[PDB]
Amino acid sequence: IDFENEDFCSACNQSGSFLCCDTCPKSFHFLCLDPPIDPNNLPKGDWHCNECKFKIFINNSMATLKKIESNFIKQNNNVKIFAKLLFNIDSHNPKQFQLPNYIKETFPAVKTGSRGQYSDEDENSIKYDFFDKIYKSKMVQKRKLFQFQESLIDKL
Amino acid sequence: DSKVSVTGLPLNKGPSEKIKRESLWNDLKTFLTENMTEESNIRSTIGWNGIDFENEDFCSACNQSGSFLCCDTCPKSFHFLCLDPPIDPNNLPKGDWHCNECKFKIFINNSMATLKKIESNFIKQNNNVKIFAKLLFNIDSHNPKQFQLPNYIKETFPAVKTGSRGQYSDENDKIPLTDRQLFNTSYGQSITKLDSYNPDTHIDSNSGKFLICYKCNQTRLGSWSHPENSRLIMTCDYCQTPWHLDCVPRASFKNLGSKWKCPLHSPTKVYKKIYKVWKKQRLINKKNQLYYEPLQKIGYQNNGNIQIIPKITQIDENSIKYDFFDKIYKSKMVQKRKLFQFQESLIDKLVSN
Amino acid sequence: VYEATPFDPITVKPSDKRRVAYFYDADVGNYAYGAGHPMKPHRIRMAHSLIMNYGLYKKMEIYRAKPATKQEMCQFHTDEYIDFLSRVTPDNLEMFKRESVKFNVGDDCPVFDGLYEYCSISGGGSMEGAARLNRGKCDVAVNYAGGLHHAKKSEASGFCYLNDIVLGIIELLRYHPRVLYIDIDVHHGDGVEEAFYTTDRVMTCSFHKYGEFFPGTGELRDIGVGAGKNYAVNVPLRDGIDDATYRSVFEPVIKKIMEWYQPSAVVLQCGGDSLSGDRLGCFNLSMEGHANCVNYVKSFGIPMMVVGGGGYTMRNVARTWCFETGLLNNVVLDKDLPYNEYYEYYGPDYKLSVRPSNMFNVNTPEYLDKVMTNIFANLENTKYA
Amino acid sequence: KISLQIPIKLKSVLVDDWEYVTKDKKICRLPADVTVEMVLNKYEHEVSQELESPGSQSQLSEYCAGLKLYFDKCLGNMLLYRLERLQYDELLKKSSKDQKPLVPIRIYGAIHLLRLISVLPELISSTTMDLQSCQLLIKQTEDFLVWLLMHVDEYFNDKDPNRSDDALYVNTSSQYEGVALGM
Amino acid sequence: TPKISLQIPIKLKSVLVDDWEYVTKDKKICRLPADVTVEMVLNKYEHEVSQELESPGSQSQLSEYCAGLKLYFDKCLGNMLLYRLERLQYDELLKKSSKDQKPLVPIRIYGAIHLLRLISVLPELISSTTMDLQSCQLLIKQTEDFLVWLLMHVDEYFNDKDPNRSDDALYVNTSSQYEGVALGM
Amino acid sequence: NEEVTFFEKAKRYIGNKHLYTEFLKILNLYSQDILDLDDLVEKVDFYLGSNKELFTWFKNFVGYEAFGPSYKRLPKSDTFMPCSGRDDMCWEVLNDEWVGHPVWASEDSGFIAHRKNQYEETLFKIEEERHEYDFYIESNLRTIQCLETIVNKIENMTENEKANFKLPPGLGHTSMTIYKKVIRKVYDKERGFEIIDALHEHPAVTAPVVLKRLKQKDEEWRRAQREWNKVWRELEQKVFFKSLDHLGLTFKQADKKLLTTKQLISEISSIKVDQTNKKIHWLTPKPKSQLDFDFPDKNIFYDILCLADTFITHTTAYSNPDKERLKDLLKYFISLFFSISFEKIEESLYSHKQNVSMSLLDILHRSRYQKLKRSNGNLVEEANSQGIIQNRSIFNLFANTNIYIFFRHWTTIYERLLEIKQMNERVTKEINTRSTVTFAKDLDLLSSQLSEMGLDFVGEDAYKQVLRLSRRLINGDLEHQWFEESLRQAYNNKAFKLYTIDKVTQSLVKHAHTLMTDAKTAEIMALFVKDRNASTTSAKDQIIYRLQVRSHMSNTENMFRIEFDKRTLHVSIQYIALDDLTLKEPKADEDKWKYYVTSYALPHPT
Ligand SMILES: [K+]
Ligand SMILES: [K+]
Ligand SMILES: [Zn+2]
Ligand SMILES: [Zn+2]
Ligand SMILES: [Zn+2]
Ligand SMILES: [Zn+2]
Ligand SMILES: [Zn+2]
Ligand SMILES: [Zn+2]
Ligand SMILES: [Zn+2]
Repeated sequence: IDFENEDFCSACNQSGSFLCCDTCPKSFHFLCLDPPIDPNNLPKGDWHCNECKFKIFINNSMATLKKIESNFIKQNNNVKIFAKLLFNIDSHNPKQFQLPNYIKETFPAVKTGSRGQYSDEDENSIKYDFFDKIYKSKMVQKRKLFQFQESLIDKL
Repeated sequence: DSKVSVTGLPLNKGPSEKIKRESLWNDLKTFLTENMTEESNIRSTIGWNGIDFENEDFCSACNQSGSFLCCDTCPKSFHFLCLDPPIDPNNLPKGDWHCNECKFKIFINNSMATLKKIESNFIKQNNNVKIFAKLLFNIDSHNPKQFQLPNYIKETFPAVKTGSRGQYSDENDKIPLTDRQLFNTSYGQSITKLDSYNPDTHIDSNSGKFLICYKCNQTRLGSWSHPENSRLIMTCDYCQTPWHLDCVPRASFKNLGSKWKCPLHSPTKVYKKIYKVWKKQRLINKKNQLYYEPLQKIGYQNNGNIQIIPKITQIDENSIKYDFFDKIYKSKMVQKRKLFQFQESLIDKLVSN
Repeated sequence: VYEATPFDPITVKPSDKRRVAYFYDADVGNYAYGAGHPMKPHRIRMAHSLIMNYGLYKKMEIYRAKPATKQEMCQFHTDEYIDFLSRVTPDNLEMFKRESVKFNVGDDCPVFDGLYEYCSISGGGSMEGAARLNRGKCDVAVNYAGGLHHAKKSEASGFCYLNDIVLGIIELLRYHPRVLYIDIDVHHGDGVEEAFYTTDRVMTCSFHKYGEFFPGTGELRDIGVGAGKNYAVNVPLRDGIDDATYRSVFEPVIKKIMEWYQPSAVVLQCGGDSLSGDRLGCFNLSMEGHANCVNYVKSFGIPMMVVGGGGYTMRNVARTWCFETGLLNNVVLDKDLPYNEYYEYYGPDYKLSVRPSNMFNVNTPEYLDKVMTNIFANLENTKYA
Repeated sequence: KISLQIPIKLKSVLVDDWEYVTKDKKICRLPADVTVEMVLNKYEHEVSQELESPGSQSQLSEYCAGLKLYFDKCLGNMLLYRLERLQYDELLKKSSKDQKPLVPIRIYGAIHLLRLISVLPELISSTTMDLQSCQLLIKQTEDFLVWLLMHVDEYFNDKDPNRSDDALYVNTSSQYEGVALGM
Repeated sequence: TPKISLQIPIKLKSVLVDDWEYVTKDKKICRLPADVTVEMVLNKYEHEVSQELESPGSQSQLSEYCAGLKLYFDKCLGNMLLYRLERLQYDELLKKSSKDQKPLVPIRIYGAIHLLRLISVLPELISSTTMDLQSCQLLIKQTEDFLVWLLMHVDEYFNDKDPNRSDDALYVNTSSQYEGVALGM
Repeated sequence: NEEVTFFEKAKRYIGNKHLYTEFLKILNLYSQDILDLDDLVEKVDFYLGSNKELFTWFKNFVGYEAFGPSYKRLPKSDTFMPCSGRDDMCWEVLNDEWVGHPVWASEDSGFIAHRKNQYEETLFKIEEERHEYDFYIESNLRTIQCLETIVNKIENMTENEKANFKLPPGLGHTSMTIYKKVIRKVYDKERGFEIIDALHEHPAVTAPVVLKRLKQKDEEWRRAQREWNKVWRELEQKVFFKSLDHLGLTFKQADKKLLTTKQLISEISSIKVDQTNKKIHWLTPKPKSQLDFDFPDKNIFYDILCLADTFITHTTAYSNPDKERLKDLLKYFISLFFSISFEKIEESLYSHKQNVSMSLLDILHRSRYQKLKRSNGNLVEEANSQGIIQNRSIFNLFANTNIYIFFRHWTTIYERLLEIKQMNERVTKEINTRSTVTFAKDLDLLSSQLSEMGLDFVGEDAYKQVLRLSRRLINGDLEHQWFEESLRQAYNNKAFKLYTIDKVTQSLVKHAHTLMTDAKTAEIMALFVKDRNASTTSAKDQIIYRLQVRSHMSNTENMFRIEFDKRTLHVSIQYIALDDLTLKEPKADEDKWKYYVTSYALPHPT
């Protein structure tokens, strides 16, 4: 069944010259994707947005989702704290940069609207223990310097 | 007197013909002490003046044995502290004493229409707490009992089981010893304390090699033409690491009470002595123990309740390495700067004079 | 700090001369525990016959202590238990069925006859001897009827019904600053340890067998609590302990104790279940390896007291107590026994010898090194007396 | 059948109690600081201000009163282990001395009420109630249970009675374990 | 899953507002490449503060979070950092890099303004992930201390000294090409 | 930099993983501030305590109440009991707080007891019957004396005072239950109670009859007492010493179970693996050979040969030529190995047997003995140049299992006989001075059963008595029980080792037979003969010897090296790890490396 396409590119929520997916209802500009594709170098065959590719990738199976997320945070085990973020962008949809309302509640001289415009009114441990000991040595030397400065003040 | 004694015969009779056949082969000075023994009363504390049925043989409440105050109607029997109320043993009311079940049955005259009537009336009377009305009517239809946790709290934890008399058992109970009823039937003078013969206690059973002590790294089998050189190897009951009794300074073979736990285990209770208490939970199996491997490595706190991998936190050797070095390094620098500032304070205070 | 040595024979010292006193009540042996029950006061009668057939009555004074009254046993016990003791007899036992369980005198330590009588005799002996030690007309006080160190405060356990060691020691503590209690019984004297567990005027030193062995108490780590920390020494040993091992452990630890703690009065409990061929103990001591301890404690030369104890085979204990009383009057008794009424007990040689077995001594020098090092580490903190 | 959902930490507390009163030979130090009357009163008082409708307040007070009455009529009957009945009995005796009857809501702490709640499923399943009242009572009880699970920080500390003092539990002498157990 | 917040100073928020005002009304677009890349910014950060931390754990966490910001910023640059206007600049530079035989690494061109953009967006990003409480709390603590240092060294690259000079101020005016293809010509 | 190495060192030392898991869990419990610091030090001392440098670096790097498990604390509400006579001091000194008990210090189930073999059980029963009879006798006498004195005092009055006389409760004595117990024992307890209250009421008519009844019962009981005293004494003499050896009833089953081949190689394997597993620690010096035997007295060998000859002449398992071959093999081997001249052996056997009133290889290849007895670069050059051993004094023997087990049996027998021959002087001087008192001689109080059959160690010497008795046992002239009892009473239960002096001799004879029935061991002993007869050798010759003997048995069999020192009469047995040094480890780089580069000369591998 052929569904209806929304005339707004959800990356910018505005109409224009755009193309849509075969399984996803919303359309996007040619330059709204990454990599932004030429309007004439069209993809061969059926093209889907990130969401439908993700859907056909997971086969709607939560076990596969958890498997890929776990082995991904294991691949990024060098940068572990960010891993749970890095895995999600591989499946999200791009949208224009609009800082949330939490930022602009400070100055009333700025106006915004639906147009989106603004108006003015291992060797690892070796290196790390090395850093540790060198900083501690520098700091204890500065502390005995503190004591010598105090004694020099007492030389009045 | 013709009364047999421990000797086997009456006291006024010598050995019989049988006994003195297999136990054979084929002045004084205590006249005194009634002239030398003299009374002594130099003590300091001298002023001190100075259907023909039979009753059950087990308590109907706690299911044990002892002294039973029985009922005449039913074969039930109860202890004296497990009654309603618990009755003092001496001042026992005589006569036909019935239990709560039999008293309730005889009170309703064994007719259930009157039971319906009285139950309905009790419901009508206690309108304030109606949800608990019918409940508070049955509290007088059961003979008292003792509390046993229902099976859905004993079965949530797998390492916890009812003992013989309904007691706690937490896998640290060694076992019952029936082959030690056989040790009562003992197979000769080869003791259960494992003395006088230790070739098979210094030798691994399944492998065939030698059980080595962790502290001295020797299995001192000695030589059994000089048996004064064995050293009594015993294997721990959790990690199976065998020690000499001279290394773990214990001098016994733990055989009865619990399982012996090597000096190579991390504790299951601390007493940090701030004082504070336990850091290790229970093992909540039945597969409700969720494991969570954190995305944070060097700063997680999470408990003392970790699991080591290459709510139970998962952690690897690298994280423990880093947390330990973190601890000792920042502690070192903290105490260093503390003593630095305190000594400079002392200096500036003394030069002020 | 243990080191094996040989065992030279026992030699009496000429300078250490003491006026001894020996307490004996002519009825102590007429109270029968029961048919087969492992305790008999009868061994005191035999011990007495041996002691007096050697002509040892010319060397010491012989007394008869007045039995204790209900208001002096209670210097340790509680009054309900004392009253139970006074009332209970094998006929009214079914009458106190809720009290036989609370006080634990119905089957474990049963009621036989004259129980209160025998207890009164033993307590009187102990307290009277302790009092005669105080007023200064003696140096030793021998009593083989006392020494019931298993009896608790409101219950008996271990065939001990009146803990007369504690009543006597309290009678000693009424005048004496520091009391040291040397317990060379094979069992643990849990009564006299628990009874003085938190005090620094009484120091117990107990050389006992530890294992799955009665009373299951008395580890090396029990050094008292509160103000009585490091003032309770337990030396747990293994089976087969022999004369040279026991001597090389007992001599240094006791010299250290009396070197730092410096007691003013001693109570030595020379029980006789720590001998070879006994009925319940498992040690392998000899008659001279058990009297060496008494000779060593006597060598110090302070107010002393010998008490009885266990002893489940009567012949070895009778001969041991005879020899100990003998060397307590500064004579080494002849090994040939004279004629006594119970001569037919002492087969088959009819001499004063207790013979050790070839039992395997399982106390290795490394274990005793560890134990005595731990004990000296503890004892380091009992100096300022 | 009826089913009640106890938090896992309350199950761990109940099993710890099973350890202490069974083969570790401890009893509860009575009268505990925080009893069943005080606990149920504080719960009914702090939850009372949640909902505005009168049905909620009426059901709250009715459940609390009924639960206190079932505690009275049930503690002595079926909520004491065998080792600790003598204590209860002794208190019972010490009541008859001063002519003030014993009602446990003011003396007995929260753990015996926890035992009551734990066994309440079978008590409910053995009577002849309907299906609605069972479920409403179970829901009220589970709200109470999550209240308690949030408040376990103050009620169920572990203090090792042998070490300092004033723990939730106390040790028993040899006389007590002789007369209570081995009668 | 939680409701976590990141305390950002109002000065950087004002910098964000004036950046949006420069890119929307006068449609002045940032210069590519910048004066200093983001690699240099984060390297200066970790090199100035790694020599002020004692314990190995603190330095491990510092370096881990810095590398994470590098990976995320160069990863998410194309999805959530840029407005509608510079998408044309993005595609033309992407095709240039495509004909330059190698793919683009977005950390090589952009600068601290896009990093502040991503940092200010980050709280909602954390909030939509299943990061547990302690992990995400560490995340936002690291980020907060970083942006505090950013506020401390705002002077070097944020305030446009000599604003009349087009080469010093990274904002350049667009020609009719972008004015047309931005609003749909 | 140095601490990654610390964690690697710890993982190496612990060796296992489960123990390393627990090590890391200790570390993490410390990390989250749960464990104290010195508690961590003490918890790790059980891990890195066998290492000194690692743990001292840990010490320098980390910067480093019921404590008795037997007692509890009761609240201050169980310390409230009446305690009437307890004065102010017995409150301050005694302890009411902490409590102990042998029902929860034993964990509710415990208290094993000793075994106390059956003979001590019968001795205990005898002592109990003795105590019972003695108790009843003394109690009857103790009541009879008081009843007698009150009867003698009550009859001297007139009828009036007799009619008004009555006894207070206790009869004026010090005990109150003795007479009650006695009369209830003898007098039909119901009738006992009525007669005892009759005695308390009116003694003048009831005391004489109870007194005479007690007298007759006393005399009856005393007759029974002596008639049982006989049997008590005889059984006590029967089973006294049998009950005083806790090893002697299980030595005929421990010397046959712990003297097999498996155990015999197992003790030396164990000391070997100890030497290696503890040699991994580098600071200790390198240990030398496994077993050490020392032979200070040489006269026992003739006694062992006499025992062997006695067995072989007695036994029927072998035929006469075989008997002679066994005798001559034993004689010549123990004369050659221990370097005892055969002429001195013959003089010793001359001195021995007169009071009772070719080379070894010639026997190896038995046909020879049959014929005889029917006839009646610069490196290697300079290495072999220096160090030539002249006047050889230290010999070696390379042996398979059979020679080793045979020499083991030999050393076992020698060590036991040397034990008793070291005790002989004192035990003989003691048994010569048995001061038996004639007061026990006349009353039949001493058992002369051991003296009548001559098994008692009369003032003749003891060691020779042991040898003669053991020979009589081997021949079958004396039962085992009486030899055992003679050794119990004679020395003590201290010489239990010689109960199997015939079975160990049979085993040594079986091994001396295997030592020439096999072909491989015969050839190995032939090589041993060829080396022993040599008077000078070199290391290369010793390697030739070792390789030649290893060529005989397979590459899976074990090999033992027996190093005999003639200067001090010592034997050192070495287990051969197949690729270990054929000679003992020296301390010199010179000797070691020149020995190995001279072994390099032979085409055999290193
Ligand atoms: K003390
Ligand atoms: K003791
Ligand atoms: Zn768009
Ligand atoms: Zn799509
Ligand atoms: Zn019951
Ligand atoms: Zn009934
Ligand atoms: Zn060891
Ligand atoms: Zn272990
Ligand atoms: Zn004892």
